Amino acid sequence: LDVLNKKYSLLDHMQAMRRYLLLGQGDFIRHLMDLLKPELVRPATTLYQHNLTGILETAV
Amino acid sequence: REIITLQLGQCGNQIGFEFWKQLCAEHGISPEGIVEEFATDRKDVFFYQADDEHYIPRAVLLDLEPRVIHSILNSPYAKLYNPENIYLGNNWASGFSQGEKIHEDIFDIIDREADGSDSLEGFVLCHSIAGGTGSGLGSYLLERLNDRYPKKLVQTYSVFPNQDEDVVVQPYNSLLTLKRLTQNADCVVVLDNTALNRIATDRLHIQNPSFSQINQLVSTIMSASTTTLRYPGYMNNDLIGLIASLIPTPRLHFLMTGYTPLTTDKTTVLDVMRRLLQPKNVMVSTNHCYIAILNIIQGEVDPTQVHKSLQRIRERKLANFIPWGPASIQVALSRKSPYLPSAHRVSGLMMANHTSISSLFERTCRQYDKLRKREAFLEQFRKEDMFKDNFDEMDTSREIVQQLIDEYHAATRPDYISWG
Amino acid sequence: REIITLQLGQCGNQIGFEFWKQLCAEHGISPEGIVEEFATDRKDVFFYQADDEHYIPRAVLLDLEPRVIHSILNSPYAKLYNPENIYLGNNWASGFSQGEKIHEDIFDIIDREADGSDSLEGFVLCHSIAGGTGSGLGSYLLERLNDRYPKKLVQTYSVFPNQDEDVVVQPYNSLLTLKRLTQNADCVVVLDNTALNRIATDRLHIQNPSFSQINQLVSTIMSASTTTLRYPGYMNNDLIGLIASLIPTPRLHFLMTGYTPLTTDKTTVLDVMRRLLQPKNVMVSTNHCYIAILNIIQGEVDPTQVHKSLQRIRERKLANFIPWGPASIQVALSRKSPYLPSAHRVSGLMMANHTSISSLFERTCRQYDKLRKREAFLEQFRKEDMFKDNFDEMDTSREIVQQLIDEYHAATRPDYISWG
Amino acid sequence: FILLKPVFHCLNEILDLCHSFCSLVSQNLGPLDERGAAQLSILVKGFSRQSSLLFKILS
Repeated sequence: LDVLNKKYSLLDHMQAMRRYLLLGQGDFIRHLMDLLKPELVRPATTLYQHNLTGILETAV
Repeated sequence: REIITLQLGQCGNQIGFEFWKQLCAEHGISPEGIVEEFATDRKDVFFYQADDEHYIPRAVLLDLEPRVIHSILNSPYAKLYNPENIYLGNNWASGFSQGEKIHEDIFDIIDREADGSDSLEGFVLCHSIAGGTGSGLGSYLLERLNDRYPKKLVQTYSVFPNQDEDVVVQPYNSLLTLKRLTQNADCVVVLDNTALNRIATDRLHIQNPSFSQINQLVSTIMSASTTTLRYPGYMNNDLIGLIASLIPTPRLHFLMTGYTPLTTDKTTVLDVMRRLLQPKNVMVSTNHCYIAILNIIQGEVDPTQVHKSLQRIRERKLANFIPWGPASIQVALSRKSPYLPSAHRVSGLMMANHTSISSLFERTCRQYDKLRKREAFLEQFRKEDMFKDNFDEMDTSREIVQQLIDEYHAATRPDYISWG
Repeated sequence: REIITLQLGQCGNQIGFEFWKQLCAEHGISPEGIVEEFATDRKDVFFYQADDEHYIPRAVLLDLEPRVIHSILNSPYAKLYNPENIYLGNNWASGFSQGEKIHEDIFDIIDREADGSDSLEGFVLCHSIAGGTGSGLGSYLLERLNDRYPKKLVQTYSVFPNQDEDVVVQPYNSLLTLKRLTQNADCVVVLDNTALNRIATDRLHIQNPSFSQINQLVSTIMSASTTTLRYPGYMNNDLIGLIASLIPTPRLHFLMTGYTPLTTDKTTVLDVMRRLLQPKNVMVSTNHCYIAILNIIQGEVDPTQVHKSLQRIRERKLANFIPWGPASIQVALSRKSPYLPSAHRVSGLMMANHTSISSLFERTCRQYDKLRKREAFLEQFRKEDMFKDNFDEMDTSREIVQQLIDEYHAATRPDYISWG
Repeated sequence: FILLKPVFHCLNEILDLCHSFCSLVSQNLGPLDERGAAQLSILVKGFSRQSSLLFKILS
């Protein structure tokens, strides 16, 4: 347990799977969705991951 | 996003400086502006953030005939702030024309700071209602900023004058400022002088440094009301999402405040809420009923007990309104502030839309009408003549607040589908 | 390969001498010319290299009516340079005819130094636009060297006169020199007098030794702009590969400069780039938009952070041009100079093609047209009569800059497939 | 991408196309047709064709 919670940050993962996946962070994700509006409202066949990975870097 | 603070009037610049010192002490900075190495905190909403370890507070220093502002200017905190917006009677029309002549250059200063800013949510005004030199001018600049930015929100923190009347021109000044406050402003935080006066005379037996303690009390309120915005929030950490529920219609947009520690010169959320519904916790003094109620709690808390709490308030029926529609008492939570010791670790605030303030309006509606029948209280000078030769703006103001009283009374009734 | 430096005009010979002393201090030499034993350095591009430990700087000392040049001549550095090219009004036509009569012997001196040289890439002119004695003469010799070597590039470092107008003949002189600058010259580095003046009055409160500090600032710029050429570079270490991207069409070939330390009387590449896009870092003061942008960074740097940096500039959208075509902001890197201590170890420069300079051109287009309507400002002497009896070169100049303004405006539009 | 990939062949093809393009523009000097239009048309079509190939993996 000790080497796992320090060497691979087992606890920080638990902190971040509710914060990030589940919007437990709140701010960062709303700011993400706020940047993500004009892209996502377009029909998604004309969108690709290279713009999303570009705007993700970017808030974060 | 970010919100720009504007301060005007003598009392307004006083409480603005008090609020800025409150947040310098609250956050990890020194009074030089130099960021402290001693630190849930964000300083990016109200302070212009550089790398440069001098986070210049976003406050526009505008005033008419400055006298307290000089004493504010020479201070051991005046190295932390210098945004270069400093500029140099007690009637509404005089201050109105005086703001009218210089509005373009001070609006150029506003445009400068708006250009430097990237995002904007609102303009929050430090203001005093019928404050004399501040009023008139403040309403005109309010009209200018409301005209010039239609995509933005406007909030005011302003105290309503209540000395239980003697100023002979105060109903005129407060009345005209109120007309601009309804039709050129959309978020009004209302506070009374006399309720804070009675709370101060409850805790102490002072009458002379009253403005100091009132500054402290209202400063606590403006920090608490903005804490969920400044400290990282996820439920109405925007102003618009906050006052969305309390504004059912864009004529009725008025808020009174509550606060649980009042006179100190279980702690459960059940108890602080049952406290906060009492009218002695309200800072504004035929039944008049609420339209919609919002509250925030800051502390170290559970969530099953708030379920029992708001269930208890429900079965208590100690908040008996009947407007027309299926609203709620709205429980929300914010972070309790670290980095400074504070008493009452569990502390609550409420903002609601209440029709009781119509009675206060009717006081002025009585008073001004009496003075309008006498006509010795308009003071009738050249500023008043050049502002309006017929004083028909007084009649337009009167019919506007008259429609507002009608809107209050229709909103209290179960029929507000019935228009006039 | 190697580039021959040519210097002319009073301000041009001043900044040339300043640049040569800057590189003598920058490289391992003493002011005798004697190579120093105290040392990424190459001295073979601008200094004639022998074994002989006196590396004679490749600068042609040509001037009209010399007065500052004598003070340059007697110096404690004048043992380092002696290439024997020294030769002995303020109107364009007067200086033009004066250069016209002596062009063959000074071109024989040019031919001598070109014969001594093995390789050649460009001729870089120290020049002042509408400098009086330098102008006219400088444009004529520019026409001669542009005619005589068609396989070679021509660059100028010249300051545009901007004193916010009083010289009554400056629009004529600068206008005629500009016509030769577009059609007989292909690489123009544009700088303004007033922006450097405002930066100098920002850092200090001086007005009298202004030319000294301006010399220092521009000298830093010409060293930085040539550093990737002089210090061993592999990406556009040629002039042509540098200004290939910034010249989309051979009429539009104009560059303004940027530089991050401006007024000093994280450091990451994200931050210096976000600095450099601000117009206060630009030395030249209806939206006008860029056509193509290039930048160089000199420092001790990473490459994942420049990826995040130019990604940040991308998502910032703080460079909002829309010319017609798929160009980029072009990030390039050069060696930070050893052998001398320099502040701001991370230092950036930008050269771009911007249409804002059209507005500056239109200023002269206004001014000269007004003076052409008045006709008291051509001064109308025998040099002006013998240069052009009808002054139809003024009309040819005017229609050329007129076509240039049209090319600017078509280049800003998404249609530049549409010719006039 | 010097490792053996389809992208590696694609870049080789890019290079050969560019090299023939340099070879064409060398003798043309200034724009006036020397019957260069046919090969030029093939090259400008080839650039569009290969530009489509970078759109194969756009994720």
